[PDB]
Amino acid sequence: DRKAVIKNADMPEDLQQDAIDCANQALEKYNIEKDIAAFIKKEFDRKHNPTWHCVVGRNFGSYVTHETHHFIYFYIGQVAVLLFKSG
Amino acid sequence: DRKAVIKNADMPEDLQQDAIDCANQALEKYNIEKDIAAFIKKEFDRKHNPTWHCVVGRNFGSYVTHETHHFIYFYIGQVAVLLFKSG
Repeated sequence: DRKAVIKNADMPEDLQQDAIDCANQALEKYNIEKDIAAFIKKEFDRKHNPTWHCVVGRNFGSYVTHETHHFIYFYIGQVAVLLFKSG
Repeated sequence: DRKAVIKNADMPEDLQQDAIDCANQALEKYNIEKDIAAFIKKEFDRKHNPTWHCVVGRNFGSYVTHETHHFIYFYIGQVAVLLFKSG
């Protein structure tokens, strides 16, 4: 549905697409940011192997160390989504 | 200086104290959330071994998988700080 604006990324494009689609689903299901983040993290552990970490919000900055090919940071509207596996 | 309100944690108390003191230093040095987060992450890699991840902001939710004894989530004012090593 909604268009994503990608800020930083390092993923195969099919995995990027899955991340954005997953976030859009989460945003439709939930308005509480903790629940949005949890839905996305859980979907990624289940479909794409553990362990992922997810942050969702309208006001945050981050500095994380990510595993190559397993990282995306994008916006849907005023909402930022950070989704990654650790390096 | 400033009092921290701890929301979730799993750290030795000396490491918790270092995390809060580090965040307070960061908040004094920087107003940009990315820079605050980066300062804290870098301090923790340097003093407490890599690799740490840090998120700082006034509006976010998260769901992450943390290594036992290496996790803290606390507030200073309206600012939340998430600092952890991955499980």
